[PDB]
Amino acid sequence: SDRIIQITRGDSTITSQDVANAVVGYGVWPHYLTPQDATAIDKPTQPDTSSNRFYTLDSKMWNSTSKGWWWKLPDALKDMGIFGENMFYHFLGRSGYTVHVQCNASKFHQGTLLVVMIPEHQLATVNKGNVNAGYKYTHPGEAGREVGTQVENEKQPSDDNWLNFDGTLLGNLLIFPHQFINLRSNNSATLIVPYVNAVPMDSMVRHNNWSLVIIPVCQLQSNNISNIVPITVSISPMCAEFSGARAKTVVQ
Amino acid sequence: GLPVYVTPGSGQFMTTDDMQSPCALPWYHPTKEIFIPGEVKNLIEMCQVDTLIPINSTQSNIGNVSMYTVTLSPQTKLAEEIFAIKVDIASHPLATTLIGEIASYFTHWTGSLRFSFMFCGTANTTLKVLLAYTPPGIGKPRSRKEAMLGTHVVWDVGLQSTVSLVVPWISASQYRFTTPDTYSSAGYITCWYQTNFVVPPNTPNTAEMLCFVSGCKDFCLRMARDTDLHKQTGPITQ
Amino acid sequence: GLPVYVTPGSGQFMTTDDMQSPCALPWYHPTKEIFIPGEVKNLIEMCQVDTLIPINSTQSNIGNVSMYTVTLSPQTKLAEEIFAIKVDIASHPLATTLIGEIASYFTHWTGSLRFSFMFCGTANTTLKVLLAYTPPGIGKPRSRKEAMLGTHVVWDVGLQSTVSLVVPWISASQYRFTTPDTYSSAGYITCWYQTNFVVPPNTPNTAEMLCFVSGCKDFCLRMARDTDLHKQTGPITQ
Amino acid sequence: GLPVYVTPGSGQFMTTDDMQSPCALPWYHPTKEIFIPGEVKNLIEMCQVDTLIPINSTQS
Amino acid sequence: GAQVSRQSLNYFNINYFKDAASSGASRLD
Amino acid sequence: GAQVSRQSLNYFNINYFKDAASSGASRLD
Amino acid sequence: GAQVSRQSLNYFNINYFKDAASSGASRLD
Amino acid sequence: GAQVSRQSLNYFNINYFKDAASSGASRLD
Amino acid sequence: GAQVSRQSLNYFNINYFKDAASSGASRLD
Amino acid sequence: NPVERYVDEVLNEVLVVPNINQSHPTTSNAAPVLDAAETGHTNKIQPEDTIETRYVQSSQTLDEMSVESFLGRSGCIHESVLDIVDNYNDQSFTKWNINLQEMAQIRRKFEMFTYARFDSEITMVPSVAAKDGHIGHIVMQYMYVPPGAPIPTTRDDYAWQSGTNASVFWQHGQPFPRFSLPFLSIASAYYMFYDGYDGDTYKSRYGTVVTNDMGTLCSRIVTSEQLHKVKVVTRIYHKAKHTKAWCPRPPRAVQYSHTHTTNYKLSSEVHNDVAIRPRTNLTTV
Amino acid sequence: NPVERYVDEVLNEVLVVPNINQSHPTTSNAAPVLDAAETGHTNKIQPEDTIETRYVQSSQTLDEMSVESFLGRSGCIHESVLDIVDNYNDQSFTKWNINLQEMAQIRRKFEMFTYARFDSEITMVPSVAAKDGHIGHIVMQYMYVPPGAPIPTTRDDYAWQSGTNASVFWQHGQPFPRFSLPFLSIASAYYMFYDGYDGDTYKSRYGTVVTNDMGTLCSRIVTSEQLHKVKVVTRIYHKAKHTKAWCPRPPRAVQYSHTHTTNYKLSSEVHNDVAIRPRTNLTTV
Amino acid sequence: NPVERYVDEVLNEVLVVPNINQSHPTTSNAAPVLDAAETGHTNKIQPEDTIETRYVQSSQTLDEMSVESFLGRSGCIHESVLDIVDNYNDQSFTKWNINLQEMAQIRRKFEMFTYARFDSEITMVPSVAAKDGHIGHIVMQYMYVPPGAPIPTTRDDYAWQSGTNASVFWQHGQPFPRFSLPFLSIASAYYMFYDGYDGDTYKSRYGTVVTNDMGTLCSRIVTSEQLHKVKVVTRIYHKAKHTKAWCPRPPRAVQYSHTHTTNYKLSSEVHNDVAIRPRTNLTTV
Ligand SMILES: Cc1cc(CCCOc2c(C)cc(-c3nnn(C)n3)cc2C)on1
Ligand SMILES: Cc1cc(CCCOc2c(C)cc(-c3nnn(C)n3)cc2C)on1
Ligand SMILES: Cc1cc(CCCOc2c(C)cc(-c3nnn(C)n3)cc2C)on1
Ligand SMILES: *C(=O)CCCCCCCCCCCCC
Ligand SMILES: *C(=O)CCCCCCCCCCCCC
Ligand SMILES: *C(=O)CCCCCCCCCCCCC
Ligand SMILES: *C(=O)CCCCCCCCCCCCC
Ligand SMILES: *C(=O)CCCCCCCCCCCCC
Ligand SMILES: [Zn+2]
Repeated sequence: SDRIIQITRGDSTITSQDVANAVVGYGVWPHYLTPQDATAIDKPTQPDTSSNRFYTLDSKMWNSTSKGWWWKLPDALKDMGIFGENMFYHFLGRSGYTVHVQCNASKFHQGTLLVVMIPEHQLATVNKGNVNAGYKYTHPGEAGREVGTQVENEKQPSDDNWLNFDGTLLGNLLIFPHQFINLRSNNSATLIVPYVNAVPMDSMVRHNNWSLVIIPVCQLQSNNISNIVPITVSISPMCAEFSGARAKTVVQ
Repeated sequence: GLPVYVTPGSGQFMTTDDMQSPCALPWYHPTKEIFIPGEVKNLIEMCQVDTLIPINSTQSNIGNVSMYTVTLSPQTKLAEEIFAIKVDIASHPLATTLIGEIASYFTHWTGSLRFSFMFCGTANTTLKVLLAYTPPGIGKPRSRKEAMLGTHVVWDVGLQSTVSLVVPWISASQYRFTTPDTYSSAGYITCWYQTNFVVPPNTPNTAEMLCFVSGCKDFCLRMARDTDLHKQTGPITQ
Repeated sequence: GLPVYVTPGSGQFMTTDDMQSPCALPWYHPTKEIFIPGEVKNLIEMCQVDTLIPINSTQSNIGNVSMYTVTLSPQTKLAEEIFAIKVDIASHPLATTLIGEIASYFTHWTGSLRFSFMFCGTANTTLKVLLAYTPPGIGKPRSRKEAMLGTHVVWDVGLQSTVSLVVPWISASQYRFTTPDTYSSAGYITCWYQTNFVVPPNTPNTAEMLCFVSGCKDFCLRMARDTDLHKQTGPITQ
Repeated sequence: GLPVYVTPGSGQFMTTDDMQSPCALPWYHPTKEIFIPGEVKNLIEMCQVDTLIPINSTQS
Repeated sequence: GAQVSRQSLNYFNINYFKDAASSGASRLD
Repeated sequence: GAQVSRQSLNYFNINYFKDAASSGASRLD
Repeated sequence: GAQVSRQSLNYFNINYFKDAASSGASRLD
Repeated sequence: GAQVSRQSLNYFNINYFKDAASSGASRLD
Repeated sequence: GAQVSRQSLNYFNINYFKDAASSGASRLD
Repeated sequence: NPVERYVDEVLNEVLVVPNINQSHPTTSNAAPVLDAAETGHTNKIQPEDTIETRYVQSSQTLDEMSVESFLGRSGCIHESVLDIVDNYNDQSFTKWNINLQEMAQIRRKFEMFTYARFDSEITMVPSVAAKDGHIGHIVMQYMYVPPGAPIPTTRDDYAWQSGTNASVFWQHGQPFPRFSLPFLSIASAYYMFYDGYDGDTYKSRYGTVVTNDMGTLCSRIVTSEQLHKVKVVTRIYHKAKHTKAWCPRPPRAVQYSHTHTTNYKLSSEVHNDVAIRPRTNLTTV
Repeated sequence: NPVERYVDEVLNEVLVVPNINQSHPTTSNAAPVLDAAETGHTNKIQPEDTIETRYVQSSQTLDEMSVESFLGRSGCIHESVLDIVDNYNDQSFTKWNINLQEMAQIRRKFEMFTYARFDSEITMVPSVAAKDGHIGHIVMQYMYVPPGAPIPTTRDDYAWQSGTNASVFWQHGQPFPRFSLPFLSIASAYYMFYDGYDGDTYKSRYGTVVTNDMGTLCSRIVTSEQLHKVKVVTRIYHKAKHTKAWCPRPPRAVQYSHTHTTNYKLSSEVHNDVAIRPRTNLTTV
Repeated sequence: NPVERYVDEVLNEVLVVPNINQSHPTTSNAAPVLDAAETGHTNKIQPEDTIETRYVQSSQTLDEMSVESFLGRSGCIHESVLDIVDNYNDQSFTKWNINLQEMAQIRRKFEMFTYARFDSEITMVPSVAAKDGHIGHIVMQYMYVPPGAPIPTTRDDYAWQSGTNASVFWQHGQPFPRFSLPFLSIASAYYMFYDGYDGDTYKSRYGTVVTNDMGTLCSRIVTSEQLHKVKVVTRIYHKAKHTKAWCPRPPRAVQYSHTHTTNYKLSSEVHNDVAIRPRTNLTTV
């Protein structure tokens, strides 16, 4: 059936009996760095199955008033097993991902989530002059950010979901790899994205390559509101490879 | 020396000229090019991708995601109107969509437009809607019967959530101005209830609908110009 | 005459242009070229030759040959730090070495660096030292254990006086700025006692060490610029 | 560079000259030409058609 | 942009710019 | 720097300076 | 407008404009 | 002063003046 | 006025005007 | 054939749009108009699929919509002012930290892409305002000081010698100066956006300021002090040549406030901050 | 042979007129001189048919009478004035709604046809009048603002950045600016006349104003305010290249009164409004 | 193939750097890292010898690091001043004893070699300062007076006739003068350093002054006295072409004090005289 999917990565297998196909960001499947594009000269370490597996983040609750959520990669996985260890023990890292967003309800529920993967999502601050988003705020880890909850601080990023948190209109987010989780149609979204950057490898501690943004564009509604409808995200690195080994970087 | 005749135009600087000039950094070797996914070679590539229309952009909705949805519900009167907009690519509310934004960087446009609609009601909510395109030379239709006489699609909501209506290029001239011009206004798109929004008991009595737009294989823009959809009223500082 | 169109740029003088010009001395015949040993054709030839690092350039040592030596001696605590410097080619104390001076005439650099060390103790003095390179994204190591986790060489002093540590090109970008730039800082080099400085009785209890630097086969500089390591604060007269 | 000799006439603008000049709208593609009846290629075509002489053009 | 004819009387119909609008007066008929 | 084509309609794609950056607008596709 | 002769001593009698009046002094006899 | 190469990609290394000092930057190696 | 030699190293000894007095310095011997 | 290709260049017919083919009435259980936007794909339905079309030969071309064309137009990126008021030595020279973020028009176009690689063509338009009457003989010097090179601190600083840096001298009356610059980045492409920092602390910088340092443009009136004061304004125009772009993104919807940052300001009435014009209601066209 | 054709170009002998042939006395029941103008056709009788002609070799050519030649002459179409009187900021820039209807000489020639298709060559002739004595350094900017693009409202408006619009900068002392423009219409030919409206109501517009919108030409003195005031008058000259014309019509007989309309005014003595000179009577030559 | 070579020139890929090859773990009694600097040779160890490298294709080129490139940039070598104060006849001409030692920037670069052979390109940038208001018609004469030729002692000296010497006349408003000069030495290469004297006595001269006499550059304002006084400053720029260099040496570490000599001055705090920045201690990075 075209409604079913099974994704196996390492020791993890994920299923969904109601999918809306899958999207491969920019039509390029993730792959290891080739010698023509490489620059760092040491031999890369490729953890393979111990890092290229599904990691499930903290679930979130979707309710009639939710404004959205966002996570940044590789930040969201910094504390996830072997993948996490490798990004702190090495200066350089490189990786692609399989993002599987999960959200089931019922045939009597309605709502629509816009799931987007944005490359270089450079967040903006509102009405704060040239003060930019602080490191701490753009590195929430697996918890991600719940739009419209954080008590504003100077270095706090924009929480304007309609302006993509960066000064552009929400309706045009569709130009980026995306999918919709329309409760009447599917209960999951799957996006496979390749490594995208202006350099072959980069610091995973100071540069977030992709941003996962989930905005409910159609309010969650049903006649059984007491039943909690969560949103769970499982992300699997792909072709992860690291270089420049040393002691473990400790942030903060 | 070789006798030459300096022609008018010499020494002028035209921002759109195409000449050669000496390189300030001789011998410099540019950084090796690496493969980066997502290369774009022509803006048409961006015009063929669906983006949401802020169709419900009433003053109270602007600044809210709700400006992107149209609400449907059980009607008590038959054939009621749902929405109506101009087909003109750079008119409002089409202007800020990706295709509208790009069209605003050009003076002429041509081609067919693709409007898609996705229903967001429950899996148990049914509905049949009539989407119509009214070619110019007449006012927007005042009733479903009037609209139905033009180009139209009857959309039946079911397993497949989305439907597409194509607004054919029907014009006297090969191109139209992107800016609002009486002579080149392209017509209207109206939506009407074909039957009615029906739901079983214990099911939300309203549902949303999302609207998309992109260009067909024949879409084309011409004569580059600066956009009027963005301005600079002061210096941009550090 | 042939109709011509004078293009922008005409009549300007760009210090890096490459044009031809009439010779002021027509018919003049230059002096015959004779063979002279030592022709240099590319600056890379000079970057591949070891020169001493003024590593011990504390204010009190500057102006003394001692600014070029590091003193070693029997330790009472194990794994003590000997020295630490930045790997950045144009940072201090690397700046005034021949490779640092040449790198300062360029804006970008890339490639691996070769650091050599020559022990000056007596033939009867033994020692094992750990030389380590710490890639960026972390502070300089605070202990031998911390440094040892990065790239390193354990140097055993014996008949052959000199050892070489290669700092591999480990960077995100293909090039780095020669000038101190946070984004492109290359890391650190630290030296620690692996074992200890040991001598027989009646032998000096301290010894010196010399430090050299040169570029590997992949070293390369780009985008010529004027150096900031030399200035002119007044006229140079006769 | 190639030695040149600027000749008299240079830089002048003669309304009947026939030179080339850069196009202000690069890459622009003109609208397709369609067939239209009545093309005229030379004014002689108009001189060969009879027209009335206002021969009795007295002031009244 | 050079239309080189030969007869020797060689013709050089050069087009200096890359847009058709840039060329001079048209030939006749 | 001359790319001489022939068809006669001869093309002369001359590159007057020795650095690639110096040339004009790129061809398409 | 180029009258290319060859003898090598090649002659290039170029006519830069399209009207005969535009050319220089006439040849003799 | 013209060094005409062919490959068609024809090279025209012209030397406009008669003294070697007049030419531009030298080639490398 | 063009003395085209070939060796390829092609020489173009052009005489731009029609009077011998107009040419540059003479060759030697 | 390079000659055929050449003709296409001259006529601007390199990229032609497809024709519309004649279609007919249909009665099928294959419904192209129905699809699922959830997939993240655009339904590729064409006019022939929803109405009965006639055959039409297309003559439109997409050449002008190419990235080369879109970004290949020279626009102003900086206005340098040298206003001689009361101190010639101090007011006859200045410097600018180079960037393509100070002018909205070209900035917005480049920012419709995430990464871009291109060569640059710079054209300068100097205009000398005779504040006191005469302008004398104005000669300008524009020196490019790459990051690291000594920045002149006086109008006669030794750095002006330009022993290695590229300088362009312009003499009033001569045509506008112009030169080209190869792709300058240390990376493979320029970052239009950069979700990263130059460190991992609360005080680390965020954004393209970390990656896009192009150095400094130092200008000075070469001419020594003159009786009559002048105001020289040099407008720098920039055009991209031999361009490549990756990962398109939404166009800037609100005004720019600063360089190297996506920051913006919103008023109490946000509809005034965006180009969206409020609709009376859903059915008012 | 392109070379033979080339010679014809140089000599202007592309279109030769036919010879006159020798004719003789005739006595026939075929009368070429008799015909019927009712048919709407011109009797094609030639001199050989009505008199005894001699043989004569024609050497006249019709090249100069070609449409290309007729319309291929540069004529003035606009005189732009920038007169600095008392407010530099307001008086140093202006705009014009482009059209070829403001100058009678070229207008009348184009209007001898119903439709015309051509490329344009624009040449500008700026003249700076030194009202107070000196002119300083005058640099001009002519920006073409296609319909829809933002029109600058101040001399420092951001629109002047010309990030996409085509601008031409001229420096006083340099040769006259000149550039070409491809056929700009959205239709296949320009309408010289248009018997139509932009709607079907009593207030709909009539005529070419509906179809011939070319946008706006915005000009400004780039140079900042100077001590001495100047008056810059820029005359725009237009020439048609690669021309085609359809359906010839009668030449304008009375003066023009407005642009985009055939409207005219008549005095009480109409013979003064037309070029016809009153005859004394039928037999007074 | 000269065409392939040509492409390399255009792309600046004449001198490519070698690739890094993949290496593996080793356990051997051959220790490349160990050597003996006493030999005076640099250990040629490469990265593959000390760590496990991956294969990487190099795309860097050394073209820009060539001696031709290093010294092939035009830099200022002299600033000639003609300041008309109170005596035109005396102040309208001057002379300079030619040398490349007066400006630190280019001097330091040439002095990184012991001997150098090259042709010269000279470009002059004259700027006329209107001290009293107008500049009139300024025409300059730059005459090269080889050692031995008569040096003019007045502005109308017969030597200005330039019957044999090379003179360059510049007219204000015309582009910057420029000419080339063949290798001028009487030897096979220019001496950048010379450990010798012009004799063997206590008063013999030492250094390059003995070997590097290039003669005199004599300048004069050709124009006769004008009402308004002017200050003409001519900046001479020099570039080496077709260069060859021998025996590289250490770069100048302290400021230059005089021409033709390596002499220097030291303060009481020598760390201020060199570019070395004092370190806090051996372990403070
Ligand atoms: C991304 C990105 C790319 C760029 C480079 C813009 C080019 O910048 C300049 C400019 C505007 C002028 C000069 C300049 N002006 N005069 N000289 C001799 N050089 C040099 C550079 C690098 O800036 N940001
Ligand atoms: C019919 C018909 C055809 C035309 C077009 C006339 C050309 O109009 C202009 C002119 C006169 C100047 C400029 C112009 N001036 N300066 N620039 C950069 N563009 C642009 C156009 C379209 O107008 N009516
Ligand atoms: C070593 C070494 C090599 C040189 C020669 C420098 C070139 O010197 C000049 C200059 C700067 C100008 C002129 C000159 N200026 N104007 N004319 C006609 N000649 C002639 C020479 C030899 O000086 N030292
Ligand atoms: C046409 O598409 C290109 C136009 C090129 C202009 C340059 C014309 C001069 C060519 C001289 C080449 C001499 C041949 C060896
Ligand atoms: C390309 O690498 C060199 C460019 C040379 C510029 C000069 C072009 C004009 C050539 C005319 C030669 C005529 C042939 C006999
Ligand atoms: C004659 O009818 C046309 C005159 C053309 C003028 C241009 C002459 C220069 C031609 C250079 C071409 C070089 C050949 C490859
Ligand atoms: C070299 O020794 C002489 C240099 C000649 C300069 C003129 C170059 C232009 C040649 C154009 C000839 C076109 C061929 C028919
Ligand atoms: C000699 O008698 C005539 C000199 C002609 C001067 C023009 C030289 C340039 C020739 C270019 C022709 C290019 C060949 C196709
Ligand atoms: Zn005056």
